[PDB]
Amino acid sequence: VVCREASHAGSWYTASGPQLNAQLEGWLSQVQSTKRPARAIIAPHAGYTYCGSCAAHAYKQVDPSITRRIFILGPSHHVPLSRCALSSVDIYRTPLYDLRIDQKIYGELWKTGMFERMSLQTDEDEHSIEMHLPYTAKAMESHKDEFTIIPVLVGALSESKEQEFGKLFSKYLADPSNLFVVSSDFCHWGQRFRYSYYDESQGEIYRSIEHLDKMGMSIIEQLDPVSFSNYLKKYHNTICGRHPIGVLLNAITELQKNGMNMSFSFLNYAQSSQCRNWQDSSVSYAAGALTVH
Ligand SMILES: [Cu+]
Repeated sequence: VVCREASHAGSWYTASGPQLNAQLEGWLSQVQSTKRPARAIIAPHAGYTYCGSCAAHAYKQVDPSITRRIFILGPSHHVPLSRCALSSVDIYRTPLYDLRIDQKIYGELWKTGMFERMSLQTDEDEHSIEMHLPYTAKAMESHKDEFTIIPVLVGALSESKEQEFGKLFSKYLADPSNLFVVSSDFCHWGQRFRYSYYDESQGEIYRSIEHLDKMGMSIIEQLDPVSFSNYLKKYHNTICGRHPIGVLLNAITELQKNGMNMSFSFLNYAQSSQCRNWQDSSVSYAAGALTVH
């Protein structure tokens, strides 16, 4: 058709509009805005019942009176993708209100030939982008009729491809009217994820997970894509949105080469549970914001 349905409403977040509106409002109430206006954010894409309050720390930094085009870069979980993919529909539906895809930017991005066209089934099967639509619509409701979205599915990008896509999106990141939402959870720890790296010097397992995550968070705060690449090559932390992050980090360094000065700061860290023994498992969530100066 012409609309991507809220395919994960009911399961990953409440399908009731009034209830969803109230939940996001409540999570956003407990956050004080400190990084307005955010040029980019990093936010988790798990179920709202796990990461809702954490993701609110990122969306409170969005200034709806400034932002007009919202890029959402999410990792692919079901489709083999070596590049980036664009949607084939024109509207993304949410229980709050439906979001419009910026046709001008979609034509510019498609005309590069670096992007693939993802089918409607692939679109609705994926959740890494959709989990940010209700939060985006809520934070932008004061200007609900003046903003568009640019969905981008990010595949298994090579380091060179992360740099190429980063330089491409850098021209859009430099626009003050643009916002880049980078979707990622952090450490998936446990036997279910086949990842059990544990540094006993850090104490308990959940403290080792915390130290491992915040090492990667600090590198992001240093805006260093090469150090982030090495950190992933050294510890193999199960950060599922590492490719969108690497794309953003390269976009920042391309802007730094052109005189622009920026600062990224993480604002909330959380874990779905606190692992203490080898039979435990947890997923970490981190919310951060990028500000341009
Ligand atoms: Cu994930």
